[PDB]
Amino acid sequence: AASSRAQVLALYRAMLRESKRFSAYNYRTYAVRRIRDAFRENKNVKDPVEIQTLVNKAKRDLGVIRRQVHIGQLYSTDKLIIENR
Amino acid sequence: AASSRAQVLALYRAMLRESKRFSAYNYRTYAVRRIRDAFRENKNVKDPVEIQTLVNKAKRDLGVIRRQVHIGQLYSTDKLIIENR
Amino acid sequence: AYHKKVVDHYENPRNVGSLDKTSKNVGTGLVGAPACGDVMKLQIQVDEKGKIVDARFKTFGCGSAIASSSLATEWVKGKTVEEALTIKNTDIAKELCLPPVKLHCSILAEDAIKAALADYKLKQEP
Amino acid sequence: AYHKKVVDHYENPRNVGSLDKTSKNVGTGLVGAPACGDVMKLQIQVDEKGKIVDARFKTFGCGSAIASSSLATEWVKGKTVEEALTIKNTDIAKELCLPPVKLHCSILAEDAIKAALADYKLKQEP
Amino acid sequence: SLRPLYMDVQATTPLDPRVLDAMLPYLINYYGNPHSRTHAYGWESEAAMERARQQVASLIGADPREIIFTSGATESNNIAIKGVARFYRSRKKHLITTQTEHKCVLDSCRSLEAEGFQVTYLPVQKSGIIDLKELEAAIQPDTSLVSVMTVNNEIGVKQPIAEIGRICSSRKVYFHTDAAQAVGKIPLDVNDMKIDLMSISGHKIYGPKGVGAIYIRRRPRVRVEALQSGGGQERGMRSGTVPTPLVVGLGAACEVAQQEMEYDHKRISKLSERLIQNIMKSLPDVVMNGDPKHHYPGCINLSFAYVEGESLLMALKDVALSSGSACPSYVLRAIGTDEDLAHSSIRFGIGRFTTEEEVDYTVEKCIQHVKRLREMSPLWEMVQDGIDLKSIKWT
Amino acid sequence: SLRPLYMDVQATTPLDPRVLDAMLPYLINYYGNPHSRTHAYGWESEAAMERARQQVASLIGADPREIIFTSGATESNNIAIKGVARFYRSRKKHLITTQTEHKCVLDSCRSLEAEGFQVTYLPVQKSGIIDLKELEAAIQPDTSLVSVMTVNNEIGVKQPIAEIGRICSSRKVYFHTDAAQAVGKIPLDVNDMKIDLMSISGHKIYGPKGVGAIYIRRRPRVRVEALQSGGGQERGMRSGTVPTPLVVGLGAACEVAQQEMEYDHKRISKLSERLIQNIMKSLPDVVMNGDPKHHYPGCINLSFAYVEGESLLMALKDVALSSGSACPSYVLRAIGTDEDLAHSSIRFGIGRFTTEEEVDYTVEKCIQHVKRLREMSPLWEMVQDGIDLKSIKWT
Amino acid sequence: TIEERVKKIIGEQLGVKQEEVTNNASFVEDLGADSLDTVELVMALEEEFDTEIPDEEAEKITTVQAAIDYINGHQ
Amino acid sequence: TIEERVKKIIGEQLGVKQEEVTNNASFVEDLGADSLDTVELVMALEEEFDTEIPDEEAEKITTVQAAIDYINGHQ
Ligand SMILES: *P(=O)(O)OCC(C)(C)[C@@H](O)C(=O)NCCC(=O)NCCSC(=O)CCCCCCCCCCC
Ligand SMILES: *P(=O)(O)OCC(C)(C)[C@@H](O)C(=O)NCCC(=O)NCCSC(=O)CCCCCCCCCCC
Ligand SMILES: O=C(O)CN(CCN(CC(=O)O)CC(=O)O)CC(=O)O
Ligand SMILES: O=C(O)CN(CCN(CC(=O)O)CC(=O)O)CC(=O)O
Ligand SMILES: *Cc1c(COP(=O)(O)O)cnc(C)c1O
Ligand SMILES: *Cc1c(COP(=O)(O)O)cnc(C)c1O
Repeated sequence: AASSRAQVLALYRAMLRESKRFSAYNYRTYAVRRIRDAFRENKNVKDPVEIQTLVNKAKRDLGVIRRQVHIGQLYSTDKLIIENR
Repeated sequence: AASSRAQVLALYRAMLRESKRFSAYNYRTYAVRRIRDAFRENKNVKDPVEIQTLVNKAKRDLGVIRRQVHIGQLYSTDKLIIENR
Repeated sequence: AYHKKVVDHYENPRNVGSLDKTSKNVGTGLVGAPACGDVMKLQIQVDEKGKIVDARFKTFGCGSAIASSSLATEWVKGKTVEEALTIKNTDIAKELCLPPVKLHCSILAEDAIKAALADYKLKQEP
Repeated sequence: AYHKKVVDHYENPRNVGSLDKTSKNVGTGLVGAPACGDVMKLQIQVDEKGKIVDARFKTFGCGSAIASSSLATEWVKGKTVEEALTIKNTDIAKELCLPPVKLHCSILAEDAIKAALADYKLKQEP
Repeated sequence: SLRPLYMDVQATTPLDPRVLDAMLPYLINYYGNPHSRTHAYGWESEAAMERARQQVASLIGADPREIIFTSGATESNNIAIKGVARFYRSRKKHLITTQTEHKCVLDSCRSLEAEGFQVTYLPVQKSGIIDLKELEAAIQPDTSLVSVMTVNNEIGVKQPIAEIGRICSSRKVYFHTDAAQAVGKIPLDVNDMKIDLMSISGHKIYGPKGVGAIYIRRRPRVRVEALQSGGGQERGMRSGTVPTPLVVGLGAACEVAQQEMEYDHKRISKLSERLIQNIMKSLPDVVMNGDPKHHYPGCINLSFAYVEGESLLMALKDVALSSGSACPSYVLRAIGTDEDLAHSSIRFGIGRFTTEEEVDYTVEKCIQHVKRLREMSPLWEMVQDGIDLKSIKWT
Repeated sequence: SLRPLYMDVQATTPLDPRVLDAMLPYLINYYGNPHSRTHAYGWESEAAMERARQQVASLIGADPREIIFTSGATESNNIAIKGVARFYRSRKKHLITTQTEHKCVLDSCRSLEAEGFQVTYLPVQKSGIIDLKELEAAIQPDTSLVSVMTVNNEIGVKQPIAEIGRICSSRKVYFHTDAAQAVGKIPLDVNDMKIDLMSISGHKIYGPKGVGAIYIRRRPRVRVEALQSGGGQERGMRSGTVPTPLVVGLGAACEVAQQEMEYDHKRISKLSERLIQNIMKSLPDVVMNGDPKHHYPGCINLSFAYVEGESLLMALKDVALSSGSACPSYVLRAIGTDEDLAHSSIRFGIGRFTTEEEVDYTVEKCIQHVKRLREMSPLWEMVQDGIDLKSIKWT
Repeated sequence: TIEERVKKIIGEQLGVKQEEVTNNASFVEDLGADSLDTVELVMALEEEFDTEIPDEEAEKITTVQAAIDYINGHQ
Repeated sequence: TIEERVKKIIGEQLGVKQEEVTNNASFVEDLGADSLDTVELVMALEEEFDTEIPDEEAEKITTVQAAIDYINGHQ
């Protein structure tokens, strides 16, 4: 049987690492914040079926992040004024 | 000054090699055929300015092919019936 | 056209053909019209005890018409003439999972059964 | 708002301010209305030979209004009163490349020049 | 060069990456016409269209059969207003709306007045909210439709949609709401709110431009005369080819919004309070347009006295904002704003992807440039010298 | 499992990769509203919209000011037909169209007949082509509009658009053509053809679904009453938010088609001749619907006697095709096709990406399955036994 | 601003005064971190020192001094 | 079906009967190829023999035997 905690902590690192590669400021900052907030919000779920559902949703969203980071790199643009100062 | 013939033959190889990586049968077969037909159609242009325009268009289309091959790999689907037999 | 159950009657055809219309033990039903897009020919062969021992069909029509008439042809075999008279359009539709826009196909297939049985019955009066 | 020439008068302001309305050598023009979104104050200082030697402005209005009035204020300096009377709304618009929807800004700026010159002229009669 | 911050979400939103991800397969290999009934390209496209229909229905509490896809909330507003008016025109010729509705509702009503219909444009209070008792009084025996928007696109104020539904249901008058700025933002439930028709825009909820939907209640059955003639797509209510990739994007945006609404509202509320409080504690004579007690926090409309709004937008050269904006403002006039202050109002939008750093930058620049433009303003100079502007004879 | 070949381009086309490449920046970072006038997101989106407008105009020989963006050719057809009829209704109440037009033109005309307008539905010849002299005779003093489509979506036959323009221009009657199946396929020039209005669909020319355009001539000025009420976008002719990514895709599809039209027509002509000739030399009783002398080669409509068309489509399980299709057929009825043969017709589409291998596979499967379905057909059995079907009393 | 920028990172990440970030302290047992925090803390050290910390090394970085030691040993 | 599948590829690509594809033949001087053809021919050899032929090697493959020799020397 797979370890839910190991999947969860591996997915957390992977999703945060991949989200930091978003070229666009608003997708990058949102994805990192949202991932941090969602895993913390769901920290104390105890039902193994519900945990599994959340893990499966995270795996789906990691696929979305990977593809959309790549697409955003192929069609990138200039940085925002606040990324300078 | 750049060699128009060297640009042209390098671009021809690169465009054909990249087009062969299209995952979708109809884009792959069209791109390879269209590239072969367009370079042959324009073989006997002699005006260096017109040649340069055609080379610049080819460089633009090579960027399109590279990006659209990658996008088509990220969102690929099953092959067509005729790719079997 | 899409339903696996309907397409099966075309991809895996059974009982397509003809019987001898001159036989006193054959009933032929020909129903529908070319201008309406659906014509079904159903023939039955009846033994001397009144049991339907064989049947054949040909149909011009959409996949659901072919499946409805093909299923009717399978279903009449082994039935007496009186039994086959009780096959209903609604049983054919249920078996094939026909949507409402194709229910007329199961009605025509029932009409084909009854026309074949009626033709056979006409032949027995002498 | 977008044109480099218009934005320059805000990002690099010049001659914004006030002159002494009590001076016999100052003309003050105040034109427009707050309810219409554009109010221009233009003041000129005239020497004893009739040459405009300084000018100041304040404007409530869109970028094109600020640029039109700012440009008017620059342009009156060094001109005689009679010369400044010939500055036209169309010259201001041309210099700033104003689109037609902002041409009213160059008209109000010309009105501000003339109101300031008229105020100065009133003061010289004694 | 470096790009400005986007603080203009009521005009349009970026696509959510989850929405573009859902759309891409339909732009690459699932390109079939959802109305092609005889092959797998059609079947797969139809199935994606019907899944998206269920996603829209789930967000608003509807049955999927009540969801009709359109090209945008503009089209949905035209269908609801002209479609109901024309259907019941044999017996009913009066419609009610408000003075602060979006231009597509107002101009649809104007077009019907030229068709011989009677339209009451209700006034609103200074809060921006309608008077429910004035609405009740305006309903006539031949009133066919009341249309009142859920969230205002310029000032962000929330109309009492459930209470209006109570009024309309009890009188058997159809109730339409333009929910383009509310859908996926605040809770909407068509049965609890007693809504008969609702307009939805995909590009106001992180979905693609060019798509929307109209909810048309099926029980009790609401009847609408279709406006776009054709082969009868969308149950005869909106003929034309349903654009599979766009409706997939709309359904995905609705499902994402259903999941993110509470999180976004908490986050956007905090950023909105921060923006309003930090501007107001640092500048005098700043007024919020619209009642903060009945207001969606992501749309903030402020007036900066003595500064004209377009010049402030020019000064805030690295922030994308808008002024006297429809997603001299007629909405500001309708809430009784002085005409000069209405020339001094700016709209700030805070959305799903806005950061605290963007809010703080915008606040800091607004404070700096309001002070700068006041130092350039003859109206500020006059008030600083104790002059009453209301005593000047202008022009 | 493995996917079927797409041979259904008259229903919709895949996106050209060059078109999706042009659209993607607007789905990712250039997401501004083209109507936002005060910031760079708006400026860049407006500029992309205006570039796309010029690309559409260049393909048809128009001025960009004459191009209005819409959600599709369905909407464009409604605007042209209802918009002209309603504008000139004080003086003109008669419109002319044909019996083989797309459903949006026919149903727009039906809706106007219920509004009290008179409509002549011209018949066509057995070729599918109208009789120019019958058109000339049908024009009345109060005729406001003639609408005739450039290429038919079911049978592919080309109407004499330039000759109709001559007739209409000379009588000061506005001429609209639904060019959805012709644009980027055959040459179109609005001045040489004397066209006053033209409908364009992006998804029939390798562009995205959900977008189209209408050409409205500005000199001599053609007047149209707008149908979609709102804030006055698109010169007051089509209010609502112009969907920047979709119009970028439409302009890119038009520019690519302008460059590829001659190459595609040569290639598609050869494949079309191959398909028709190889089916006809291998099967008896196959008839082409529509005159091959005035026909766009990418749309091939054949009847297979004694086989019903839907069963043939089912049999051709790995080819995506269509039957009695609008992009018992009313077009086949109008060209005088026997009702039973009209139940026996299939539409094959050949487009920019179709390969010779796909054509050959389709031909081989069609030959095999027409023979199979004839061996299952009671009508084929009867004719093989020398029975005249026209002598049977059916039902 | 020695490589005990490590202490600044740990204190910032875990909301602990620089005074309480002692070399001997365990993130979990002594500074109140959970394992979501320690994933983030490792990534913050990767970012600050432009270094990659793979899983088998990250699992050993459980104290302030282990963090200090790792970064000193990787330039 | 020895590695003189090379001759079959050359003949197919250049429209030349197998009889005229002699080991000594230059693609250009002897078999009527232009340089678009020879780009395509090199790619066709890469495809048929699952081998990569980079530019400095492709420039030397100008005769039938040079093609044969290259493919034999690369498995
Ligand atoms: P550590 O303290 O030893 O352990 C921490 C964990 C969470 C593993 C521990 O507390 C635990 O096991 N809790 C049990 C409950 C649980 O596992 N919760 C986590 C389930 S997974 C989850 O919640 C993922 C939610 C996904 C959010 C993604 C948002 C993406 C947005 C992208 C947009 C483009
Ligand atoms: P070789 O025989 O020594 O020399 C061959 C060449 C062509 C180099 C020689 O004949 C020559 O120099 N000719 C001079 C004219 C010339 O250079 N013509 C080529 C110009 S480049 C060109 O024509 C490119 C056209 C691009 C077509 C791309 C189509 C892409 C489609 C993709 C869709 C997704
Ligand atoms: O993790 C985040 O929240 C976002 N970024 C930092 C965002 N930056 C912008 C930038 O790095 O250019 C913030 C800023 O400079 O405003 C991480 C990363 O760069 O990979
Ligand atoms: O170059 C081409 O024209 C296309 N293909 C071959 C197309 N194939 C399909 C396939 O390889 O699966 C043709 C086919 O099998 O019908 C080259 C490649 O595979 O890289
Ligand atoms: C944006 C908006 C609309 C128009 O929606 P589109 O999808 O752009 O046609 C209608 N009403 C309101 C309140 C809006 O904000
Ligand atoms: C497809 C088509 C239409 C409708 O176009 P949409 O863009 O799908 O609304 C209209 N006319 C013809 C001839 C068509 O083929």
